[PDB]
Amino acid sequence: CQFEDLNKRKDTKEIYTHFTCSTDTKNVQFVFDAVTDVIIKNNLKDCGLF
Amino acid sequence: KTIILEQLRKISLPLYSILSALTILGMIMASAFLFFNIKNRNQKLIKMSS
Repeated sequence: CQFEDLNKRKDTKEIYTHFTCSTDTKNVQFVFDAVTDVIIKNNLKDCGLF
Repeated sequence: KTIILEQLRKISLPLYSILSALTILGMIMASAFLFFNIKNRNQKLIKMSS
């Protein structure tokens, strides 16, 4: 919450949070899917569909 | 030489009136759909569908 409350554009910029550790596989899959979804969100914004 | 008429095999007037009532009801329902779509053109759900 303390990091999220640093965002002055909460209604515009989405902040993703992931909790990582040295012994996991979701740490690398998260960012793979997360940026893929960001790209889809961006291109949907560009067309104005969203 | 009994007089020979020429009558048109006419479309019934009550049937025409009933079907015109039904089609104008359908048309005003379509117009209400157009309105409730164009007024809420900003909710994302309505924005994903062009």
